[PDB]
Amino acid sequence: QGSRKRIFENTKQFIYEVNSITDPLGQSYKIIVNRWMPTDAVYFFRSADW
Amino acid sequence: QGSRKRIFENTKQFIYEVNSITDPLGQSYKIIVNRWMPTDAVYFFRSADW
Repeated sequence: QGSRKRIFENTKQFIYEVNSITDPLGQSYKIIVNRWMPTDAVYFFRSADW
Repeated sequence: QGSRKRIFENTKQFIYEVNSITDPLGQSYKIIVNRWMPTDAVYFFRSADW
């Protein structure tokens, strides 16, 4: 809970804390869950490369 | 106290921290207490579906 690398955020009208795991190298990874996933794997991507 | 998924917030003129339990799946649940409740149950809803 302390290793969070606070980088930035801008919503300006709600204190909405998003669940996002961090990386030691200085990366911010969002987390998404979908029932249509195969349940036997975990995927990473960029949301624009696909 | 660390599992809070900081998503967003916007009041812009007061640092008002709201009591809101979080969910591992990435959900934000507000908390409300009313004396007129039956005292023997706990309700969930969407505030628009009713």
